[PDB]
Amino acid sequence: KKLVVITGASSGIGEAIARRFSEEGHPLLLLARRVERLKALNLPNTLCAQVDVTDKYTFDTAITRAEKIYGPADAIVNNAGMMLLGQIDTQEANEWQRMFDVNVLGLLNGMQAVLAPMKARNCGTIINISSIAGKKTFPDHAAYCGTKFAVHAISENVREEVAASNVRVMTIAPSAVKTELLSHTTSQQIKDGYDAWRVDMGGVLAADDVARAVLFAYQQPQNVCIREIALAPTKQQP
Amino acid sequence: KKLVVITGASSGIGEAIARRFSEEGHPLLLLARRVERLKALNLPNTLCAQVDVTDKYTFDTAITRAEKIYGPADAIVNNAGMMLLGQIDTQEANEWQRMFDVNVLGLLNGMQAVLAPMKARNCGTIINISSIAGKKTFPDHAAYCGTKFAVHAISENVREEVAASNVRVMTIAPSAVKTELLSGGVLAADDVARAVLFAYQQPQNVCIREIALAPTKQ
Amino acid sequence: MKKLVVITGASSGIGEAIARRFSEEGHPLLLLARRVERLKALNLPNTLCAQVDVTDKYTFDTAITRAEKIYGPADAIVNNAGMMLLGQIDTQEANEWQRMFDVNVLGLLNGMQAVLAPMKARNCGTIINISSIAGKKTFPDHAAYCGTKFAVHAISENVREEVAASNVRVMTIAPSAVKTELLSHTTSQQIKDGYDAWRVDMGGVLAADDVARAVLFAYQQPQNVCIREIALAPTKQQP
Amino acid sequence: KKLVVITGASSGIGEAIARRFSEEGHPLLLLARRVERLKALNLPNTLCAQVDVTDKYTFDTAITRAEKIYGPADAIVNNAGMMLLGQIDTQEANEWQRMFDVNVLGLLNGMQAVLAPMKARNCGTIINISSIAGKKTFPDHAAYCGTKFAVHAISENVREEVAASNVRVMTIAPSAVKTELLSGGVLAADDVARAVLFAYQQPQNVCIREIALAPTKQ
Ligand SMILES: NC(=O)C1=CN([C@@H]2O[C@H](COP(=O)(O)OP(=O)(O)OC[C@H]3O[C@@H](n4cnc5c(N)ncnc54)[C@H](OP(=O)(O)O)[C@@H]3O)[C@@H](O)[C@H]2O)C=CC1
Ligand SMILES: NC(=O)C1=CN([C@@H]2O[C@H](COP(=O)(O)OP(=O)(O)OC[C@H]3O[C@@H](n4cnc5c(N)ncnc54)[C@H](OP(=O)(O)O)[C@@H]3O)[C@@H](O)[C@H]2O)C=CC1
Ligand SMILES: NC(=O)C1=CN([C@@H]2O[C@H](COP(=O)(O)OP(=O)(O)OC[C@H]3O[C@@H](n4cnc5c(N)ncnc54)[C@H](OP(=O)(O)O)[C@@H]3O)[C@@H](O)[C@H]2O)C=CC1
Ligand SMILES: NC(=O)C1=CN([C@@H]2O[C@H](COP(=O)(O)OP(=O)(O)OC[C@H]3O[C@@H](n4cnc5c(N)ncnc54)[C@H](OP(=O)(O)O)[C@@H]3O)[C@@H](O)[C@H]2O)C=CC1
Repeated sequence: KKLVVITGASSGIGEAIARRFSEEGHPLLLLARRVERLKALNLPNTLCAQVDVTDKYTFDTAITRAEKIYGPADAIVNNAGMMLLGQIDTQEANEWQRMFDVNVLGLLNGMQAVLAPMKARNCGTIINISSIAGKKTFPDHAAYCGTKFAVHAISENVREEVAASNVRVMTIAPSAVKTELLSHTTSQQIKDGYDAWRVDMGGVLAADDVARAVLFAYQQPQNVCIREIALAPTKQQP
Repeated sequence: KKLVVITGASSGIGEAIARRFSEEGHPLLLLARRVERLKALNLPNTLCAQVDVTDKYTFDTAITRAEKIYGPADAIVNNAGMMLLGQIDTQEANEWQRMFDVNVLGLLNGMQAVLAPMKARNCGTIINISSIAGKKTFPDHAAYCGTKFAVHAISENVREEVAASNVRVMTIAPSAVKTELLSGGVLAADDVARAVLFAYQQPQNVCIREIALAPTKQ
Repeated sequence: MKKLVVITGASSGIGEAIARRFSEEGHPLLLLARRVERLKALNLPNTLCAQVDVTDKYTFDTAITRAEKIYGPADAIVNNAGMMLLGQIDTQEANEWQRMFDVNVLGLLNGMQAVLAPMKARNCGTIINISSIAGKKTFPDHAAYCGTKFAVHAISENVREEVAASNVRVMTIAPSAVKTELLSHTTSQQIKDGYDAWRVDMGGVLAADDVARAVLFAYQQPQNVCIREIALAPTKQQP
Repeated sequence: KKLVVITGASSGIGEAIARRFSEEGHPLLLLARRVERLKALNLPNTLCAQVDVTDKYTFDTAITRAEKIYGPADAIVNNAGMMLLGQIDTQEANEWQRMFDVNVLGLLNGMQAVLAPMKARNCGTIINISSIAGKKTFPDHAAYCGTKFAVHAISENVREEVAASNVRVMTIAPSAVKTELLSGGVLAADDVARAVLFAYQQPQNVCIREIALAPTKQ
């Protein structure tokens, strides 16, 4: 079965997606900075590389040396990302830079790594992990919403342009998923408010709920393109 | 397994959805005006009624009658819809009236038929067939795009309002599906149906709010 | 003598305010509403008043023909007539959805069709549709009204693209929270009370004239400049 | 009248906005890299500073210096931006980096420069120049559309968060304006400038949240 590359596989949604794709029999390339946590997953058929997705050169290289083993990447899941919440009046400006670097430029690196080849052979699937925050706004999310709307726009724009080469581009837009994400935010008060929101919801999506949707989209015949799947706990409100 | 109601099941997308839900073992209420094509699907455990979704009384009664046989509907697929194309400057105005009546009002009727009881048991799934024309405009499609943008907004609004009752509201947005609507960048009706089923089959606490799908090409 | 402007829903609220501004600019007007006496009590110069229900297309069309005999071709129509019937979909009277879609959508489509072929032929004219930020965003108790207003947004954009080459303009004006008669038509006294407390709580709300100034500004741009959308709301508006 | 800060004022839209605000009697701070084009505008009561908007320190300092002279900024126009077109499969990645840095981070820098003081005053207006490319995708524009969609979201989000402080946040979305971007059917820069001025000049309690404009034709 065809190689699948997944960024940010070391926890959360990416870990869950790796498990499902492995279990379907795909050989994998998993990319994250915490490369030993990747190894501790113990998946069959399964190259782990220590890669920062904002390092285009290391990124592309890892990919090339994985395709020397498993053939052309038929899919990349651009999943690596971070959420640094804050108010624009006070938030540390370097938090904006880091988020846009991973959530947007990292993802663009991911797309460019595979897009030329996929177009040439008329096959392949780009799956970008956006968010319902790419669709609407949320308190303290200004810069993060910025990255996710950009991801939404980038995805739709590329999808239109590679349609004729029979390449698929997919946007997966989760909300409220139990992962490490919220823990990177700077303000303890924001994290507390967020955690109570999810508690009050009756809890929240499991990473695997996103993973099953990602795999379902991918497993459709090449000629069927699920452009978008948006998902959230049923009880999610404001 | 629980009753599922499907409007517009006499061809195309709604037929293909009926087939997938039936194969999965759900008893069905199939609603449409050509009841004889419904009968001809010859699906097991499937009630066929002649109902125009704009006729609220006949619609409600069909559902009540069906829930007596197989118990309360756990999903309704609002799929009945029609596409009348034209330029606003010349299009016959009754076409607008009829399209909004079927595509929007009919859909509202279906939602109101199940919403109160679903909220009361804290379970239920409403699945609305919108369109990629409910997210973007197209030449000749003005009034039709209108109905589908209406469906998107109504679905979003209602979803927010029933979330606290554990009731799911899902929008399915296909494009370029081979069906009777007009009457390899085309979709099979069954491409839509697998997505509708996949969404319904998630645990009750997981709501796939939207799936938009189209042929890779075109 | 400037060009004729047609305005629907001119008997109160936003439509009345829009009529005053256009009258002040020296446009002769045709004003259309069901309360034709309130129209007449506006006392505007160069102003034809006609008792028209915009869901009655034949009367609608006719009223327009009769005004163009006097003042020449309508250079603008403001499709402003509308109503907002708020409610929960599980309990709202279904006939409220029908009435609201008939005025807010079909009414407005009637208005567009009255002028569009002629405007396209002479390569001039402006269609101004009053949508709402509820045409962009959802709001508690607004399900059906949001439906009408998203439909208005979609219809406007679609028609705008199609008549672009004929140099006709189609504009969407999307207000929120304007002091008018609108909210008073809603059925539930509970909803009305909650809504009114919301507008009080934000510090009050737009004046009708705030919308009218934006409409006039968009229209007064040269014919080759198309302001496609203006969205506006009290500054202090939030959830 | 009150100080207005305008970024990207050395050509195109930003120049046209500067002229309209100056003619209306506002003292200005003009920021851009070609300081000598700024000086060459020769506008009354107008400070010209050489600032790259991505250079946060120089940006903030320029504003502080200007507010000593003419008082606190009542508006900032975040207009500095650049458009590097390409297909994602071949585009030089540094073009993405720099577009986002200028079009998004530059704009965030400008917002953070005035936000807290405006909140404290309960007055002020932030005006962000987006695009119809921030509402709509276009061939060859993927990364650029990305930046403008980001600008739309950021603007909407910040508007909701500062509304309670009586601070206005407005997005102007033009299309096809005759400028240097690209280095009928076409808008003059002054078409944008009149809309920007009209929005600012409404009473403080009236927030024109968005204006999208384009040539009627093409
Ligand atoms: N959780 C939620 O509620 C939602 C999440 N999302 C999106 O899901 C995606 C995954 O996040 P989630 O699993 O939730 O959060 P986690 O923090 O659990 O996972 C983030 C993943 O990205 C990796 N990563 C971060 N920075 C880099 C980098 N520079 N280079 C390579 N890898 C990096 C991390 O690995 P390592 O640090 O080892 O490099 C980790 O594997 C993100 O894009 C997030 O925005 C969208 C909507 C909702
Ligand atoms: N085909 C495509 O490419 C796309 C389709 N869609 C949507 O898919 C949905 C199904 O249409 P599609 O399968 O394409 O076209 P079809 O015409 O094949 O299906 C139409 C179904 O709707 C039923 N129907 C029509 N009017 C009524 C009514 N008044 N009361 C009850 N049932 C009615 C018809 O049955 P009967 O006449 O017997 O009553 C028929 O069963 C529609 O809502 C359509 O807008 C969305 C995007 C794309
Ligand atoms: N007020 C607000 O907060 C907002 C309003 N809007 C839109 O503004 C527009 C005007 O409403 P607004 O001024 O607020 O409310 P009002 O109720 O004050 O005005 C409604 C106008 O429409 C007329 N009208 C209603 N039905 C018909 C009909 N069937 N035929 C002809 N005319 C009709 C009414 O006149 P008569 O009964 O005499 O016929 C009245 O002049 C509406 O489309 C509304 O949706 C958008 C966003 C916000
Ligand atoms: N032109 C069009 O059709 C449309 C334009 N827009 C937006 O309008 C805004 C203005 O661009 P437009 O007038 O068209 O094009 P111009 O190139 O004429 O204007 C660009 C302005 O931005 C300044 N600028 C660029 N980079 C920086 C920087 N790093 N720091 C400070 N200033 C900078 C440039 O000055 P200098 O080099 O001296 O630093 C110049 O003054 C842009 O954000 C653009 O995206 C949106 C839709 C359509």
